Amino acid sequence: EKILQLKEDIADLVTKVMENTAALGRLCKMVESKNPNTCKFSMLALVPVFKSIIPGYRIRPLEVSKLRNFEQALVYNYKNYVGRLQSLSKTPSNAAPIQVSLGILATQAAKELISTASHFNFRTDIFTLLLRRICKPRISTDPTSIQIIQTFETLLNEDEEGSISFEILRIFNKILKTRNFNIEESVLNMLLSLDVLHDYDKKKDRVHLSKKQRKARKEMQQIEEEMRNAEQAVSAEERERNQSEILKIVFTIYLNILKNNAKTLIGSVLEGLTKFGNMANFDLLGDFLEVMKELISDTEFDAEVRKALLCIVSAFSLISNTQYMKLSKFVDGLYALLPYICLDADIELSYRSLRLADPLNNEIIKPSVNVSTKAELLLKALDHVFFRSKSGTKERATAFTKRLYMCISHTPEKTSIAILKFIDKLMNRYPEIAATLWDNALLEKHYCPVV
Amino acid sequence: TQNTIGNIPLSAYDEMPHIGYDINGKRIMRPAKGSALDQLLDSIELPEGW
Amino acid sequence: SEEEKNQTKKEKHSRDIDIATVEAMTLAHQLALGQKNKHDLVDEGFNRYTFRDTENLPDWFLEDEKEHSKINKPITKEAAMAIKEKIKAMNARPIKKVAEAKARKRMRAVARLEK
Repeated sequence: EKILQLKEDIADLVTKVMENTAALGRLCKMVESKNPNTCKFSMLALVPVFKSIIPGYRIRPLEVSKLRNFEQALVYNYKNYVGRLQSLSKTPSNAAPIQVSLGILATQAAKELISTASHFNFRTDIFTLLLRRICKPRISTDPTSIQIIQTFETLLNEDEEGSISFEILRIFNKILKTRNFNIEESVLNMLLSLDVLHDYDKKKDRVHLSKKQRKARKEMQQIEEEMRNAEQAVSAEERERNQSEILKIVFTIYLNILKNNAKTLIGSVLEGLTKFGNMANFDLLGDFLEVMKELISDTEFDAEVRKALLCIVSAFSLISNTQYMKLSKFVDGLYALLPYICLDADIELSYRSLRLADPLNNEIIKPSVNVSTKAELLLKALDHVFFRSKSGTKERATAFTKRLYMCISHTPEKTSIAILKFIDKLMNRYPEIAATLWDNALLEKHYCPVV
Repeated sequence: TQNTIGNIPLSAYDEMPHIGYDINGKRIMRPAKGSALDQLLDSIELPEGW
Repeated sequence: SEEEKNQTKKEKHSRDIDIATVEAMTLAHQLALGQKNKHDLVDEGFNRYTFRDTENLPDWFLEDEKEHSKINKPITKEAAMAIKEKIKAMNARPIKKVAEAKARKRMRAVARLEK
């Protein structure tokens, strides 16, 4: 029971530092090699120490109160701290279970740090130590992965000016350029979380001060007024710079996946290209749509059914997202596809294959390109034709009905319910037009007493 | 030179499947039909010696 | 993880390589269209300012040299076009700022009927 004595020694060191510079250096001397219990019981104990004691002003840019020996203490010891974390989580799957458990607890320590740290200039090391853990072809043995994805998502949801996001996605780009885009789709969901890109918008109780102290207070208020206005101007320029370079990073990540053509990733690629579209150069809107037309035409040489449905739904969602300012091959895309859609057995599939987490606010966040199976892709394509993005076309109303009735013969039950519910809405729009023969008695009592 | 069209604008041949003619008269065909993905990639992250 | 550190040696290289100025852009054109080859520029490279050490010297001296060591070479409009096409970023002209630009010009068209 040597562990108990070590626990109380480390506990005494915690009560020293929390309430002093040699003690923290001693705590970093604890974790070197060969002694796993000291390598794990103190490493997770230094986390609340750093959570309480880290000054968020970018420390290390080189009187009675020194504040220089204390800061060389914090920084120099933090180097070997994170450097130790580097050596810990670099261990591959073919290792000792002690070392592997040290790796899991090390990334747990790191992801706990990031929520409070990442302010000062020893952040990129921790960002590599978590993104290299996420960007792996096989995730089924790491319980931390889901939580690290969550922490990165929160990081990209508080980041207003874009400094954090740019410093993440530079490292992230390096990893995605060395490995030929073997990503797990949840990582493109954390790409969706970026709030940098989108906009979506007394007299009695006074402590008495001296005349020199009041004049000092007036001057300090005027300095702080300048700091408010200057930082407003700086961050307003920084937001523009970060949008300009992050969109370059984000799009090239996307289009290189659209080179490799991974069967699962395309849904999340077009999640991004429709959300973070309409904030590009506005010359690229015609270029994005011509890419969508190209990705339709690739499927016209013969899984691919999913891809072409994605292209249609994405295009209409793009133009329906153009909120500020004031489509043949896509409607004809549907009018050609409808045989191929109904001729496949894979219409209903939950789609929870390689994605671990359902990202953020899935009740509020409506994933307007990859909502569910493929049944809601037919529903949302048709909704994005006859209810969004005009294309009125009474002729196409009659044509789409006559193709849906040659699709009822090739449908599972739930899909045919939904299709007939849309035909109810087409009777609402265009007045012309357990069982098996349910409710067709209703609609065929809207041909004969109408026509 | 091997393309043999001078200080004329390349506004011409934008509607042709070839860029000019060369010595001993044969059709200098346009080399590739690139993807829309690659063209959009080269207008975000521009090539090295662009 | 070696390529993770070896590719960055090219990624940082191609930042000291990429054209930024009109003055570098013209010379890139003069290469691209056959006016000057490598051999011609190697002649032109020997300036008034060649054979100068730069690494041993203190910064307060070099920051006064480099300001005033720029030979005014002739430019073109053809180069200024492309360098304006190179610097223009993504959010330079979104839907928002286009709609806002028309919102400006409508107010101007109103202000000239206020008289």
